[PDB]
Amino acid sequence: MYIKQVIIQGFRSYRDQTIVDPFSSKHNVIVGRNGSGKSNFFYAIQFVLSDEFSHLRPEQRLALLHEGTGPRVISAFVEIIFDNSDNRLPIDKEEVSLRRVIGAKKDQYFLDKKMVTKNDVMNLLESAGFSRSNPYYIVKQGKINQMATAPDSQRLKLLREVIQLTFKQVSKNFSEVFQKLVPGGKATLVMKTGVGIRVSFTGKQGEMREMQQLSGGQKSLVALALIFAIQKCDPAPFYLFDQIDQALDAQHRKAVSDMIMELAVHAQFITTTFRPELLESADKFYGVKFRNKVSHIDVITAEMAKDFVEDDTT
Amino acid sequence: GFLKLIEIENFKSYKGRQIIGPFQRFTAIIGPNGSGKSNLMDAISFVLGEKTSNLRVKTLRDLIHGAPVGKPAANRAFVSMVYSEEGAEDRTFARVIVGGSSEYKINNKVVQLHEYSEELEKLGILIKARNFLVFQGAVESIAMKNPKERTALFEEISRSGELAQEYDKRKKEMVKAKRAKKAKQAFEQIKKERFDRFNACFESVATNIDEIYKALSRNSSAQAFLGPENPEEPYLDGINYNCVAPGKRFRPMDNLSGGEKTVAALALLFAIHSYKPAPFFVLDQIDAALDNTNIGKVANYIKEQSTCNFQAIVISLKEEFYTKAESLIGVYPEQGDCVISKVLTFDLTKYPDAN
Amino acid sequence: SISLLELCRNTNRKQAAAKFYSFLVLKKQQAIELTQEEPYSDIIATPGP
Ligand SMILES: Nc1ncnc2c1ncn2[C@@H]1O[C@H](COP(=O)(O)OP(=O)(O)OP(=O)(O)O)[C@@H](O)[C@H]1O
Ligand SMILES: Nc1ncnc2c1ncn2[C@@H]1O[C@H](COP(=O)(O)OP(=O)(O)OP(=O)(O)O)[C@@H](O)[C@H]1O
Ligand SMILES: [Mg+2]
Ligand SMILES: [Mg+2]
Repeated sequence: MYIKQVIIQGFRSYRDQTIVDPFSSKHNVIVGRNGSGKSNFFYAIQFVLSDEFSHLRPEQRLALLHEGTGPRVISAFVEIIFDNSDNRLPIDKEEVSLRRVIGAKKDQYFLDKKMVTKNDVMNLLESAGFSRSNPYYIVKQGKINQMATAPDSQRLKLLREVIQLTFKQVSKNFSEVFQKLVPGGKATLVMKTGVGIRVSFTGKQGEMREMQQLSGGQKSLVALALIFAIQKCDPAPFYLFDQIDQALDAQHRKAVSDMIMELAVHAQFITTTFRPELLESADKFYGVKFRNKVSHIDVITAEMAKDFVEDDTT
Repeated sequence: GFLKLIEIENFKSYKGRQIIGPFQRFTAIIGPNGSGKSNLMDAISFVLGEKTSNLRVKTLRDLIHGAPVGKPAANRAFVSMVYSEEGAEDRTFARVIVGGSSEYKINNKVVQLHEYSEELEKLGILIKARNFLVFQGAVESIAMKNPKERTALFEEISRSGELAQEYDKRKKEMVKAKRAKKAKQAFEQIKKERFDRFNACFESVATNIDEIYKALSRNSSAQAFLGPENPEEPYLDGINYNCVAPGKRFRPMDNLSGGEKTVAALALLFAIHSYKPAPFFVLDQIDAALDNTNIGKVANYIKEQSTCNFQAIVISLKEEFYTKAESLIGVYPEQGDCVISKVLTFDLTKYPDAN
Repeated sequence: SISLLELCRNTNRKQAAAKFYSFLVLKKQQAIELTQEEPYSDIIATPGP
């Protein structure tokens, strides 16, 4: 609901202390270089609020600790403290401390600075709007193009979770947000068992079609349009957009940046982009470096990020 | 070898008598979303006779221009390419779709699929190698194939699959072992033939990929090791693929950073070119997880190896990457009854170098 | 009505490619329509509806 602070200690790229200046209120873009630790930061953010990291064999979990300097780090520390100012969380604490501590065998939680088991967190996160069942609103790197072409069963399940009456107006919200993104588009949800997505763009007359046949860039637009429609109908905690616009053109990048600015007021949208188009719609930027096999996190001013991503820095 | 021109009529999202412009040693294609940019790559892969289900189409009936809208434009559609080498042997390949099926043409003559594939493989370009056609999502997928089928990839590129179907049963007719001895020395011949063919591909690609990736990253620390499991019979199980990044030690490939991982793919994509070099490589937004500080090295490698060894055409969006390309043909859409798409072609080598 | 190369005379590869890409992408919104006949030739800029 409000990503305020993040602390990382030897998770996957930041061996030593990496205390960060607390996040912005609306939007956050994390620019950086290749092999630096942007995704590992996003994976850390969703490491405490997404189930599908700790469900696997202790092999990817074992390699999930920083071993680049030799011996494995005893404590892989990731912490994000929330802000229940709007009383959305069941706990009525203005600054809720939430974190997961993982080591060689440890996988436990600390809540407001006390030890606790994994079993206590699903209820509080689901009551806070966190959808741990599916990787919704936490879109991974390069996955924004699979939500659009997903079969109608998955979309029906998504809308069911988000029940029988909170879909008619979701269709209208999707229509309005999609015409906002694409001036000529006329996509619309259709309810048959399954839900179809009659997508269109630049034709406006009879070009209604089926989702699979769309282009590889229109799919990202459709997927983020559905995400934003679900946001507008029912608020969600926040959004992690790791290279959300690596596939779509700059023309939509400006068209998604301005409208995410128009949407950033209600909820926080932590993102990551290498194109300067999306970073004009934030307040507190970021910069992730990779030196001497120990990455670092440091806030950078707007002109610094603009210079970093405007031209080659080789 | 390099393509000269492709004629497309009534194919996916394409209408009119338009013809694709000339191709050069390193020509890039750029444009907006929904403009049918991969549709050029779709045609280039279609004239090779695919399985017609990875082009976002079904049962090969909706490939017609604007077919999946309820009002198909027509029923007659075709895609044709030309090919040539040093000698001006302007061969021509073509495919036509009619009714619920398709026909194949070579130099404007109906040719069966057997002879079509036979003529294709004569240039070193295979029918199901899958080794130079990469899609939007394949770039991060071509770096992390399941090794169980990367072994199949190396086996089929090595011109060795034609005996695989007669390989395995040999083993099951050794277990029954007078006749047994002469069966025993009548078994290892195919074993060692497939063995040294697979190696002739394997150690060649492995000993060239390290230098390729070093040239790609221009760093001595970075390297790529390609080793099988059960080296005595390397072509049975998966072909383990690993790479050591400039800033990272030996680590599993599947958890590599998206920046280097694609580079690894490119290295591998530019390593299997060592054995049976394919005539041309098409890249469909390899610039997915690549930064401006790393697309430069890949672009420089493509420039130095695109006028000496092979040819490459790239789909890209990042301004830096397609700047280096000699030509910058583009694709743009247009309103109409359907979503019209057509190609606009310019040149850059006439213009002065970037300052 | 407005040509391309004569305004692209004194420019490097980077800026020329950038402005060509801009010219090609601005047509997606039917702002300016372009017609080509020879594969490597200039096209005048005629604004669309
Ligand atoms: N079966 C079809 N028949 C006709 N037109 C189609 C068909 N399927 C899609 N189209 C149209 O053509 C486009 C397909 O474009 P394509 O898949 O080649 O993407 P692209 O231009 O490479 O995009 P990007 O690289 O931005 O993702 C769709 O946006 C649609 O307008
Ligand atoms: N389990 C791990 N332990 C330690 N370091 C790792 C681990 N997995 C990946 N790394 C390294 O962490 C660094 C950061 O990679 P990261 O995950 O941030 O990349 P990405 O965000 O996908 O890609 P890019 O930053 O190039 O766009 C890389 O050098 C990578 O090799
Ligand atoms: Mg595409
Ligand atoms: Mg990344």
